[PDB]
Amino acid sequence: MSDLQQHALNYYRQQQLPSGWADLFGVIVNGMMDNAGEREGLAFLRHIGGQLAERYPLPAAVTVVDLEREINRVLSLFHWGCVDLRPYENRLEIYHLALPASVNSSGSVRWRMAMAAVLQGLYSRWLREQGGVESVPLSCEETDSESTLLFRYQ
Amino acid sequence: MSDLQQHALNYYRQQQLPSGWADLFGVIVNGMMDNAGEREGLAFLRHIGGQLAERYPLPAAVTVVDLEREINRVLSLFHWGCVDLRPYENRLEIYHLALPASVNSSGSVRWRMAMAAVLQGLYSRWLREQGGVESVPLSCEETDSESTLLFRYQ
Amino acid sequence: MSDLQQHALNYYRQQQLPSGWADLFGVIVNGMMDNAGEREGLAFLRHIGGQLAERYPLPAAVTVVDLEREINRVLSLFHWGCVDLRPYENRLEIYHLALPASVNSSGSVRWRMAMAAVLQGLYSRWLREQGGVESVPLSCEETDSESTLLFRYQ
Amino acid sequence: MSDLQQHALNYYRQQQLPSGWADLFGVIVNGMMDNAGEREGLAFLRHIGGQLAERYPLPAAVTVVDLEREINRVLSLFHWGCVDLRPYENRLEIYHLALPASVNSSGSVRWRMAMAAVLQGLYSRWLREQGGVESVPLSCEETDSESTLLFRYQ
Repeated sequence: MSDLQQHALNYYRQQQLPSGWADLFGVIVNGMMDNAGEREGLAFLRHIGGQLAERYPLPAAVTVVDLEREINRVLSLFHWGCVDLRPYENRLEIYHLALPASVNSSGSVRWRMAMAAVLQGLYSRWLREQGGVESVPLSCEETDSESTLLFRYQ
Repeated sequence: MSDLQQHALNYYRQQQLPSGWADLFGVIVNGMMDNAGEREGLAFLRHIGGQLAERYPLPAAVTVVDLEREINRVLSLFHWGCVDLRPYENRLEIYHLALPASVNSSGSVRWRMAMAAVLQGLYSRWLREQGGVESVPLSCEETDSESTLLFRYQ
Repeated sequence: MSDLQQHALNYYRQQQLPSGWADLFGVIVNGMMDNAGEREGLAFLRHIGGQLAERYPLPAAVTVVDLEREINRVLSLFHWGCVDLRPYENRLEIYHLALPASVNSSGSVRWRMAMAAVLQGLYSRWLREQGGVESVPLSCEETDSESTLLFRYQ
Repeated sequence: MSDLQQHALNYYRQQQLPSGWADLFGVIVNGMMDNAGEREGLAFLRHIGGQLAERYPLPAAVTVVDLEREINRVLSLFHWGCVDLRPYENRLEIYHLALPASVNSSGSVRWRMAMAAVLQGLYSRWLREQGGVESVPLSCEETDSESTLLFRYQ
């Protein structure tokens, strides 16, 4: 690590979100969470994520590396970071890297929670349709770095 | 007119909205309008527009054309069309041109209404702060063309 | 027509070219045309267009509508306007619409000539590779509108 | 460091250059360097860099931090990395970070040399106009990291 690495990464993260639409989403989620509460907001955002997932159909793949390549292909259009797949004996581990940065210094955690909920719904629908098990959800998890999220599929 | 003009304008309007964020806003507004109703949805969207307007402060202008230039300067960053000012003896007409096109063939009117509400709130707050009258709202009006809106300030 | 149509089209054309790279290309072409002359500049730009065309391989199509769809798919990424195919008994007409606008008021014709040359080379290579005749070039032609070009394949 | 850092940085650098214009510049510089030689190509690239610098006038600053802020403001529009100023007793060091990545695996060094020349001309003109000394050029230097450059002003 060094100062130059910090400057480069900070500049890259700053150039990640486009003005106008992202701020509108931030205000919408802030207002809705202020109005209706936390649990209801999370459930609603998960439902919205599922509905958004329904619009984009992934082609039927056969191997996991096909899944990572296709998910990266779809996510590169939205500028929504990168994804890594790690298989295990009975688990699937989802690493999400380079999350869109927060837009307000006083509402970073709210934004992160909202984005995590939307992505959780998206991944849940995508994995359910491709041939997974419909009785198991995706568990969310924090990691030390701010710009990364962990997901577990059991 | 001609077919070439139609092709050019259609291609330009197609290249107007960025993928990902705009579709997310569309799903959010569709779900909220389906859930809470119409009047409450419009009121909430107007409030969101006001809050979004509060974030971007326009510099203090002195003439109407300066306001026109500043509003276009702010709107060119969002790709939210163009604006024209027409003053009168006691009225002010706001022409909004090249609105972001609809994303779904079955929800064009819903999208138009939502975008009109958000823009109405935005213009209301912007005009109120700069030195207008706080007891008069902005009246909305449709025009023959689908991509244009008329606003009246009395 | 109307004033509103002019405002909308002008704003759309203004939002067509990204800053930095396009201005760099403009300075490149102005300097090279000033240095080496006209005929050599056109020949060099045609060669560059062919070389650029070699990098992007269009999939093997079978009908003309497939060709226009593929060309539109490729050009939508560069923001290089739109293309229309018109077949005849022994001719093929290429209509190019919504050309990237000029960047300097004093060098509009130079920019248009350069862009026409590079597009002529690009289309020449694509049409030659897909199964056309290698002994016939693409003839350029000006049309009344400044933002449109005609190409003839005999 | 870790694998995740490499994935994030690689994805960010991949999303740095827009298609079409950048490839056109790459082909132009490759052809010109193949045709006219090395020294002449570098001289012409420096000249066009100065010409491009002439188009964008920096406001008259009074301190070095104003200069870094203004140069970053200008460069953020082109997506041309970031700049750091380090003053010394009689020297000035220009750190350029997050350079636009190479587009071809077989021409990375050619692209680096061309981009370095263009940036050298740009910085030379910019520093000359603002009140520097006209008899001293900017010396270029490479650093261990591929995506960073050092410039010396004596």
